[PDB]
Amino acid sequence: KHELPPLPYAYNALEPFIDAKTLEIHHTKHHQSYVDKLNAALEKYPDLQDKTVEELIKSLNELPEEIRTTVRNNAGGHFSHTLYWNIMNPATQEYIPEELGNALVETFGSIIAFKEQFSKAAANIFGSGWVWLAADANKKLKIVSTTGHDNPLMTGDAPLMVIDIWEHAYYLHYQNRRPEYIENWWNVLDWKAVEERYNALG
Amino acid sequence: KHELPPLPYAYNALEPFIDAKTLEIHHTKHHQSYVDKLNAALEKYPDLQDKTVEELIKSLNELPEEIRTTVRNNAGGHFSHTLYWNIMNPATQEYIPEELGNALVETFGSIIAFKEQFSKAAANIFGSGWVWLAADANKKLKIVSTTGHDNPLMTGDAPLMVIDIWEHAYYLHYQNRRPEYIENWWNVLDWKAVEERYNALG
Ligand SMILES: [Fe+3]
Ligand SMILES: [Fe+3]
Repeated sequence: KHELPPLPYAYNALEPFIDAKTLEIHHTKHHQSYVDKLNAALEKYPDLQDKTVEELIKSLNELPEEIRTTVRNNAGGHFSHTLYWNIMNPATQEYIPEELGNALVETFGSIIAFKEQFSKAAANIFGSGWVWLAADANKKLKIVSTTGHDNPLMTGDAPLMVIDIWEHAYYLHYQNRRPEYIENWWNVLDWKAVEERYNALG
Repeated sequence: KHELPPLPYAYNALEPFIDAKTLEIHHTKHHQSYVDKLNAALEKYPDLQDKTVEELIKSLNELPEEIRTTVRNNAGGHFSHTLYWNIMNPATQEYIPEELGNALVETFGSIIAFKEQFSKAAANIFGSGWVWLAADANKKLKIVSTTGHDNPLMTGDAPLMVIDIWEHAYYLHYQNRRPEYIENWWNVLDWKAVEERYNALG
């Protein structure tokens, strides 16, 4: 049975960039519910309780039709919120590690250029979705926009970082001012965590 | 140039079912934006500036590809928000007009049965979307769920009423408790307006 991972920090630890109430609801209501709903679907097909969230996402078309959609949405949700919590950290002096910084500069023109493109893709999401940094099988980086809780695992890629652009992520403190939310979010991005995932790809 | 119609009632008029702040922002920021965005997409195409939001939606596939998506989304948005404001009114005593009442009973089992199925479809929306009551060429009724600002004009149907299930519609007062928002919304549904649209279909 999958379980809601605790946040690596307190509900009020990302203030003022993300408000405490949101963080608490975002985790204990929105994320919790993806877990609950994933759990209930897999209970009908227990042989799938032994799969990782990621191998579920990558094998959607082999799951029974009955639950395929629930899983795509809810495993997607669980996975995507898990990454989101884990690549944020209480506001720390920005230091980008060399390996990740160099790759960003090589790919986009500079750090600022990547931030701009990422910010812009996030501003341009229509409806509920996410904006990712992701690597392909060959460690090539791209910025990816997705709808719902779809994600790059589905297109055979390795997610490195992501921002939640569902309105629930920012409405209580920013209402419609999503760009202000995106700009604030950079202050709690944990580059160290992003580096870790990058590095692990070898 | 398309314009933002004013609300048919005060910003505080749907309290406590819909809060004033939401109404202000939902209208002056979110709705305004679909208008502004629609206008900007049409700037290069004076031949299309003469068309109604509805004939734009009906002609998506024939529009220039450059703007097809922006129009779908922003005409969709304009149209859908416009109906939404206009099918709400300050909370009064429920009176459902006979023609509409009879059709609902004939189609669903009873009024309560229709409210249940409608409420349920709205509760089960994944992501950003809307739930509609809609009529076909023959005034047969159905409940339709859509994603984004997609809408039943796209399937050749006549929209009668709709509820906005984007999170911005309800997050400030209900946060994650969408069912509570759905339940409260029935109190300000203007059945007379719904009847009027039904009646017009002959
Ligand atoms: Fe979220
Ligand atoms: Fe809306």
